[PDB]
Amino acid sequence: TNLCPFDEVFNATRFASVYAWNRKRISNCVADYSVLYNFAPFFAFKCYGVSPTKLNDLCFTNVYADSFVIRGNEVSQIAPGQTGNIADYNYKLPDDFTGCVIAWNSNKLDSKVGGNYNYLYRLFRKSNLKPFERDISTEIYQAGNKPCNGVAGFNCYFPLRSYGFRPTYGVGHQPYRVVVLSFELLHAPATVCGP
Amino acid sequence: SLIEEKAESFLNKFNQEAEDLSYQSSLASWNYNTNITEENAQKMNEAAAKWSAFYEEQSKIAQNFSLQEIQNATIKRQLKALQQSGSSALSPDKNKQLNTILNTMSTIYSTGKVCNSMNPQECFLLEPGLDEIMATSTDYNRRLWAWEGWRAEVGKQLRPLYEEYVVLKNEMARANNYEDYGDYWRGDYEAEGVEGYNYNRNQLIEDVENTFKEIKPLYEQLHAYVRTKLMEVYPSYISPTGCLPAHLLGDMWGRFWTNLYPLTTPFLQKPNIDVTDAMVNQSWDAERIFKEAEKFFVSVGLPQMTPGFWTNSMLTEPGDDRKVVCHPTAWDLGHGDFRIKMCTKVTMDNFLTAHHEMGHIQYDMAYAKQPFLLRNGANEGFHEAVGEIMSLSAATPKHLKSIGLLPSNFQEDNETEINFLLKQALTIVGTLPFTYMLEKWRWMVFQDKIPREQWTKKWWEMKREIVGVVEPLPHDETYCDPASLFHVSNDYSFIRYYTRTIYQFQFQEALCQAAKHDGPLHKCDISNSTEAGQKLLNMLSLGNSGPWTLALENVVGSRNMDVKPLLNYFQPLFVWLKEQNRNSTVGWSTDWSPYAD
Ligand SMILES: *[C@@H]1O[C@H](CO)[C@@H](O)[C@H](O)[C@H]1NC(C)=O
Ligand SMILES: [Zn+2]
Repeated sequence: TNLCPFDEVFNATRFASVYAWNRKRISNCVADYSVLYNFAPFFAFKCYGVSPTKLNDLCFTNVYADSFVIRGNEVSQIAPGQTGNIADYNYKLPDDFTGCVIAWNSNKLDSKVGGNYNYLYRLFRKSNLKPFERDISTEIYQAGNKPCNGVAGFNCYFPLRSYGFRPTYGVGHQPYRVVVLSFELLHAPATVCGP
Repeated sequence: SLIEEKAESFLNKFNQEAEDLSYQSSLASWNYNTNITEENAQKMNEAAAKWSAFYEEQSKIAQNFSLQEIQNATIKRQLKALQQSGSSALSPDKNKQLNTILNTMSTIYSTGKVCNSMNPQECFLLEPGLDEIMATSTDYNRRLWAWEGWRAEVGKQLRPLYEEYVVLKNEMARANNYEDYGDYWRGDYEAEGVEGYNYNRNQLIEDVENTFKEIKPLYEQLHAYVRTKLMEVYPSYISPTGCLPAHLLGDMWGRFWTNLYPLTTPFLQKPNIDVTDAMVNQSWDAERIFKEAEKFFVSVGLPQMTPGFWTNSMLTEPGDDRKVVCHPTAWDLGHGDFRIKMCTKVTMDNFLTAHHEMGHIQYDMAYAKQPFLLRNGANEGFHEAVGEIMSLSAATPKHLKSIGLLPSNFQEDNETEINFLLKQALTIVGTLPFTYMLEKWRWMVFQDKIPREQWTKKWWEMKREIVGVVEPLPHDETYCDPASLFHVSNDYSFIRYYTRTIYQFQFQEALCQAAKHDGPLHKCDISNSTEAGQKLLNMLSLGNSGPWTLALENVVGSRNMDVKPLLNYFQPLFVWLKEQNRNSTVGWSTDWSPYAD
């Protein structure tokens, strides 16, 4: 057998920021759901378009794993058909989504006394993001008629901002890790199957 | 339109920066308070400096947006709150002069010393010796000379400074488009917004006046009961048909009348209710008091404490090589962190104080979801009103029976109820008119109404007219009596106590009638009532977003304050006082003077 690698997505030391999430494609391997239940808490485990109960009979062509780190309050915004900051400027899911969203706490590893300022999120954008689209541009935002001309100031702002987690914040502001599994069945031989 | 988006973006950036900056400053402050060290004080200083500078810069830059152009009913309030930082709208020289004089007044009040005529070696300070001698003494002469020395030392050094502080404060207020400084203080209570709940500053005086007209009939009766009793200790001095001496009220300024209790207690046969012996026998712990308080708070449906509350907050004295200033406080450091600091001891007073602080924490948790600039109370007195009503509900005898400290077969006696009501009256009704009169005097002096050369005479004329306190010695115009109080010398407002006293009894009556209770109002509990918790939480979560009139209508159902609940609360005491005072007279005359022959 050739087991699908559900280790780099669930045991990785470092996770990327929201505005540049990590995408991994997997095919032609053996998928097992027992490895998925590797962590006891599973604060959020929500599945759309598939049976949450054990269903390995269905075989798909491609499986996509999208990983990032968000706050506790924004976990409810990773859903099909939601409005907000993260769901409108950072990461958007379509209405025909068929997959599963998993979110679990990571305070013990992503919190420092001084503050972890590596994680970032985008705050200003001209137009809402299309589904499954990422933006990594860092031009200076311009909300005014006067041209900004490449310098911050009045009515000129820098898009990206930092979280800065600490290990005494509340449960709602603690760092959480989110992984989304998407299943795609294109016109191709079936590759991903069960044991 | 085009400006709404700009205002929204500016507010978003301001909130994003302000949350982190305020959390850093508050964390540094708590770190200093937990352990006193020069390093902690320094770190607190640089923590506060950056916050002040950023706030000043944001307030300066926020004025570029016109108020009338925008309309959102939520952005306008935030921008108005941010722009109202005109304390810097003065020329720098006047700013330095005002800061220097404020520092000088505060320091000279802190370092005040009074020495004895017989021997200049002792020179008693305020905290070590003056308070205790003013609280638990009996000799007339010692109180008289201590009072006179304190008043002289304070006034002769504080009058000229206050005379110039007033002018600079008036200039500062006028630089911010205000009539005077009294308007600046009264601008906290102004509520503008949806139609029907509009509140103007100028009404705040008139309403207060009306309230006083319903407190006088009860207060006078109390003034009788003390007076006769005060003639037992001091036979020759106090006259039946006159007022009361200033230094015989049991306190340095006569603000509270609690210390008169051992001399004016009605019944000496049985003591009050103290369950400290039950706690000692039952082997209670500091954590148990807070657990019981949390259980009481949960019993009405309010959310329980966070799992960081027990781990982070300190609830017991360290008892080792650590230095902590002892004062019960509730800290809302931001970013969903809440703490209480308290030198907990096994005694009923600490139990009630824990209830008060937990009420503060519950309110802070309740209004957390609002934006940063509106993350405060509706007015000044709401926090303390909530704390007081929680303490009053927690201190009842039936609650103590339910806990188990008191025996099940209890025979409550009416005399104990009368004693408790007398203590509560001495705590509240004794201090209400003093607050009213001091606030009125300050309001009149700021409005350029009372002349510069008739300050003390008018002060004592009002003191003899309203409260009924007569000076034992005559004071020349060089003295400055009002400067002897902490709030006057340190530039704090004073009407918040009056407003909180009015509000707390309305809240108590509303929660009691929502809790399906009948009978006397001083035996009521809000416990085991989800309706009362829902009614309270419907208001506790509004915060500063809307006018306080809407919140008050949500709680009690009235647009304005009322004083009838206090009278309903104290009705049995009023009846007993009228019953006892048939022989004596009611009221005082302004003709008496003790030093006059
Ligand atoms: C995988 O997760 C657990 C965490 O305790 C542990 O086996 C190890 O630290 C992680 N990494 C591996 C096995 O490479
Ligand atoms: Zn308090």
